[PDB]
Amino acid sequence: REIKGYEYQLYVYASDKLFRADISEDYKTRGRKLLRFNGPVPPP
Amino acid sequence: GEWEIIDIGPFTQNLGKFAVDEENKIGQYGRLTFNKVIRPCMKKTIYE
Repeated sequence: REIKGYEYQLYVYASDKLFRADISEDYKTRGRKLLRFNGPVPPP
Repeated sequence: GEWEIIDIGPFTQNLGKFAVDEENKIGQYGRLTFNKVIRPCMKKTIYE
């Protein structure tokens, strides 16, 4: 098919705390948007 | 394909930096200082 774009699901440490962040990214432009940011989460 | 595990190199680290910078604008978690992105990192491909 297309690819409209991508979605990245990350584990990111910020201020020594672990967060889960989801980021969308347009295929052509690489335009990014923060979709979700939640934490602290237990380590993977 | 669709869902894949990606590495945690500079590109992924910068995605993390972007996430923290965006979150800092929102303020839900106060002022955060980006530390690093760790494994695993997943990448989903969106179609249509």
